[PDB]
Amino acid sequence: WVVGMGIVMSLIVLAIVFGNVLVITAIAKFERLQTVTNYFITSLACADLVMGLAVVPFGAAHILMKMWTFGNFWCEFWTSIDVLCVTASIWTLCVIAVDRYFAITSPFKYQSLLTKNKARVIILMVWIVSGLTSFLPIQMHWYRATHQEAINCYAEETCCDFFTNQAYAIASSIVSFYVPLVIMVFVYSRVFQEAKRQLNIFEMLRIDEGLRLKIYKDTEGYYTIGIGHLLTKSPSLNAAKSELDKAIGRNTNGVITKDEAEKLFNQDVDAAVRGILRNAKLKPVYDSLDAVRRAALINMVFQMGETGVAGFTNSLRMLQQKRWDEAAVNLAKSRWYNQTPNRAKRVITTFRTGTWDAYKFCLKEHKALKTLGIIMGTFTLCWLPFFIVNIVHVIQDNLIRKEVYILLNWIGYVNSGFNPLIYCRSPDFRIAFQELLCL
Ligand SMILES: CC(C)CCC[C@@H](C)[C@H]1CC[C@H]2[C@H]3CC=C4C[C@@H](O)CC[C@]4(C)[C@H]3CC[C@]12C
Ligand SMILES: CC(C)CCC[C@@H](C)[C@H]1CC[C@H]2[C@H]3CC=C4C[C@@H](O)CC[C@]4(C)[C@H]3CC[C@]12C
Ligand SMILES: CCCCCCCC/C=C/CCCCCCCC(=O)OC[C@@H](O)CO
Ligand SMILES: CCCCCCCC/C=C\CCCCCCCC(=O)OC[C@@H](O)CO
Ligand SMILES: Cc1ccc(OC[C@@H](O)[C@H](C)NC(C)C)c2c1CCC2
Repeated sequence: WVVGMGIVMSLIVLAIVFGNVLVITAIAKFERLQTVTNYFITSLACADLVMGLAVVPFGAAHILMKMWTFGNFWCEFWTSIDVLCVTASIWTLCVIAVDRYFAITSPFKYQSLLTKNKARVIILMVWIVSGLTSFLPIQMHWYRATHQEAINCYAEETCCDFFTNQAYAIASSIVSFYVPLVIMVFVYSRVFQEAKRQLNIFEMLRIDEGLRLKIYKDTEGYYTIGIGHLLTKSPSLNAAKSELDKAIGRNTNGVITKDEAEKLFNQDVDAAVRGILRNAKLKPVYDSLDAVRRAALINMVFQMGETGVAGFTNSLRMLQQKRWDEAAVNLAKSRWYNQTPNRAKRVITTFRTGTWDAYKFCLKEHKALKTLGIIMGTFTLCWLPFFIVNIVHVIQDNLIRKEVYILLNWIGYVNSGFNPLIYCRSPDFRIAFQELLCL
């Protein structure tokens, strides 16, 4: 039996040390990844590497030998490192949560206000103040119980069980774990409530149309560029480049920069907007509508044009009478729905509900924020049960088996391995692991 547990614990160390050295490396080697956010991810990663190299392995021998075969000085140091890694890991997570907040309520949506050099200072501090609070109590012995079982364990060098007093237990938990946890969950629930709130026409058309900086063919077969900017219906590729160079104002050779796709895009959206106000059949509907349904209208006119969207004679009349569901059935009865299936579905849903729900997590910068959520969410699942139990042991010390304590603690330990897997959501990371691994 015990041989079976050794493999598990051995396998587990390897994954933490493989997985995280890989994350640290990626970020260290590929400029594309050197960002404020991924600098904190490095801070997390290291926490886990120290967890995997210096904590988990000795925890593992502790169990199987049923004793502490490593001496007093280490035991003390081993426990202070253990605390350090969890303390630093929640505070980093919390600090990411606050960074993404200030980033998303700025007009530089999605970018950190922090510069790189400031990113490093925060991290140093988070580690120093984590370090002092994690090492001092343990070394200065402020953590020590005064009952017979505990004073006996402190003397025995083969004994290294985590006996502490309750003023240490409750204080440290709160300042080290509950405080930053509660702020993380609270602040980062607001980051989602903002991603959704600040969805607008531009991001919606960005999700629906995508982005291509070369010349390509839409489903009709016509020549398009940018965020769905149409150039010419004629099947002549030079006619495409003819209109492009015209539309930009330079020699282009069938290729354009992002600071030109965006300024074409903003003329196409203004074009669509002026079309709705110019056209008699559309204008009166558009004024009845709220901001979110108005976006759904502009989307349509982007795709078909004023003429075409005016043709939906029934659907428009209903929309104006706020009869959302009926009119959503008409728009399903359309050449439009048939040709482009998904785009239609998402647009109609917006008319239907008056909410951005169909574009939940569709934008790339929002998928980036979901991934960040999971890293947080998973910490909370993996460590919280243990930290509640550590606190329900202080109110009635006769209530939870040491076998339960060790299990729940090791769920903590096993959380260090999950962050790297979760990063294989990001393409930026998925490619970085690949070059590194030599796949
Ligand atoms: C294992 C125990 C005893 C000691 C480990 C703590 C120290 C040495 C480690 C853990 C995390 C580390 C790093 C985390 C990320 C940044 C990013 C980089 O661009 C500057 C270095 C910097 C700021 C590091 C500073 C040193 C650091 C704080
Ligand atoms: C007691 C045991 C577990 C020791 C563990 C120490 C390891 C994990 C620490 C000590 C110093 C650390 C860091 C030193 C400088 C930074 C610069 C940064 O931009 C990339 C990561 C990098 C290079 C870190 C990698 C992890 C690191 C090497
Ligand atoms: C449990 C199953 C999961 C897998 C466990 C496998 C075994 C453990 C590996 C040891 C850690 C160190 C290995 C990580 C080093 C990778 C990076 C490096 O080799 O990349 C070089 C680069 O400069 C080129 O582009
Ligand atoms: C990859 C992460 C780290 C891996 C590192 C693994 C090192 C150990 C090697 C195998 C067993 C050694 C041989 C066993 C020799 C004596 C066994 C003894 O009888 O064990 C008593 C005890 O376990 C009763 O409770
Ligand atoms: C601030 C803090 C940080 C981490 C904590 O537990 C980590 C857990 O691996 C413990 C150390 N392992 C024992 C079995 C030794 C705890 C605190 C407060 C007390 C419990």
